[PDB]
Amino acid sequence: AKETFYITTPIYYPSGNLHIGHAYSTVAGDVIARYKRMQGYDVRYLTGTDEHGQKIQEKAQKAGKTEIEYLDEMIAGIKQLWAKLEISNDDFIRTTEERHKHVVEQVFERLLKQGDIYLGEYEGWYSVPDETYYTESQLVDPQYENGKIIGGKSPDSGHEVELVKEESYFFNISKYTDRLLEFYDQNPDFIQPPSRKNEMINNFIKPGLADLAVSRTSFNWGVHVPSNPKHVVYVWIDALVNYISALGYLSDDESLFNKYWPADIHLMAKEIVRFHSIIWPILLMALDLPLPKKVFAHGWILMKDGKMSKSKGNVVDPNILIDRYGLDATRYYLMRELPFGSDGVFTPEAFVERTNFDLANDLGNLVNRTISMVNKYFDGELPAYQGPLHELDEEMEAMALETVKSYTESMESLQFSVALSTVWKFISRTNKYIDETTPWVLAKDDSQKDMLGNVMAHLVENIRYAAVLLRPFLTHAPKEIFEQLNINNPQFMEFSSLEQYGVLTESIMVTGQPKPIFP
Ligand SMILES: COc1cc(C)c(Oc2cc(NCc3nc4ccccc4[nH]3)nc(N3CCN(C(C)=O)CC3)n2)cc1OC
Ligand SMILES: Nc1ncnc2c1ncn2[C@@H]1O[C@H](COP(=O)(O)OP(=O)(O)OP(=O)(O)O)[C@@H](O)[C@H]1O
Ligand SMILES: [Mg+2]
Ligand SMILES: [Mg+2]
Repeated sequence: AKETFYITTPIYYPSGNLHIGHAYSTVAGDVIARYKRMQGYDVRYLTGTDEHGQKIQEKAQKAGKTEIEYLDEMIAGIKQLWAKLEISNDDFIRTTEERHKHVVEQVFERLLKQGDIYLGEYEGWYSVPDETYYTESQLVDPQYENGKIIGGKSPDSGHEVELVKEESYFFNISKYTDRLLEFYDQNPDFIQPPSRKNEMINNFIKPGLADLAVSRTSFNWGVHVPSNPKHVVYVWIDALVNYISALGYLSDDESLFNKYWPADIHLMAKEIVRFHSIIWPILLMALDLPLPKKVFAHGWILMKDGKMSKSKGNVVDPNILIDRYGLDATRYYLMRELPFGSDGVFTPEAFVERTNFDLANDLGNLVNRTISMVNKYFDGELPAYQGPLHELDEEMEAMALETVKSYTESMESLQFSVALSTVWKFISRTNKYIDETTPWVLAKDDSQKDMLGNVMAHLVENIRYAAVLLRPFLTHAPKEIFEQLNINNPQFMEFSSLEQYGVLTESIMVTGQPKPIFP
């Protein structure tokens, strides 16, 4: 059978609208999923929403809605967005779904029964502004009273923190320290880029791991602990187990779980890598479950001030971009302009340039010039490929194959912007091939009709290569290109058809009414 490949996004918190930062992760995951499907994997791609907690209670109440009314509306918007982006997710996990809650309940109860979790008191320091709790250890201007240790202000804002003490269950994660370090050693590529890992061990594991406060008593919107129902499961166990609950772990049908777990890649931005690289594998060990193969953290989309986030008032709505500039444009920009192991600032200027120059101009004009010439010189009848008949053809055919090879290396290493620039070098060279061969000159000489046909055949085959290579990235352009070229054989749309240049062995009638590929 096809090897399985399981990839996930984080589960986003719908306390406000999603922005291009969220779209970035989901489009990236989509490209990987689509690429892997084309490579012959049995793929499952998951995304979803983290729905519990006090903030959701608050948002719902201020809106005059129940928690579930509020959430249903938010999730409808999110699902619409992924539909609009043509995301190929196989499922969408909501933490309010029973399939999820049941796992949260069972995992918590199991860890209690095992003795990994025990009752105590959480002690933290809350800043209203930052919606963030801090430890005593990380407060700025720490105030003391004997002890103490009695107050201070946030390292982010400088706002005055307030003491929170409440009963909480603790997970003794430090027991697993040695096993976790052994795991890192056995799996050197578990944390990508490698930069992220060395921050993990130094900043967090060395001291190291404090018991993890895994429940709270101070809010009701969440999964209640069956054996102690005044406790609600806090974020750690609730949100993390989505990756296995969605697969029907501990349900009456665990077949997806038995197939796809462990995840091949968990994708995210850097601020949650620690949760996925430390807490998550430790929870899995406590559950005697295999660990994920790779945690991949991409960079941040920034604005002038700086990381894009709702609280900063600096967001760009992916709906607005898609509506104004088109889907291919929006997806192309996200994957080409930034990318993974780098942070990058969004600007509208860079967006329109990136997409006008590369898509409409380079690729769009290439396709339209080619089809126009086939209609003009051959009345629509594209001559079959024969061989490298022009003096430029041998080297260009070589370039086609090298393009595929380089592309593949880049895709395997998740360097999508490099993969894209490599495709564009080939698109650009194909436009140059028109300039160099001067088809119009060949069209004046009846003895050159065979050569003219050859030039046309090379243009179309080059275009076909680009189209196939772009299938993971662009969901509109490739299909449209095949349609206008009237390439119907589904095999000619797949990676295997790029192994030997010159696949088109029959005459084809291209469209007599070519129209712009973009937007
Ligand atoms: C699998 O994807 C994901 C998994 C996890 C762990 C993520 O990190 C989250 C999610 C989250 N979601 C909000 C939330 N609150 C909840 C309460 C109960 C139950 C669920 C809750 N969710 N919150 C936090 N926090 C809370 C605040 N905090 C401090 C120190 O003040 C620590 C980091 N960190 C994010 C994910 O994706 C974005
Ligand atoms: N600016 C961004 N750049 C890249 N990815 C982002 C960005 N913002 C959100 N994401 C994606 O969504 C996930 C959660 O982001 P983050 O922790 O910023 O939460 P948020 O939804 O912005 O809420 P908050 O209001 O707490 O910041 C990230 O790990 C990443 O997958
Ligand atoms: Mg497998
Ligand atoms: Mg944010």
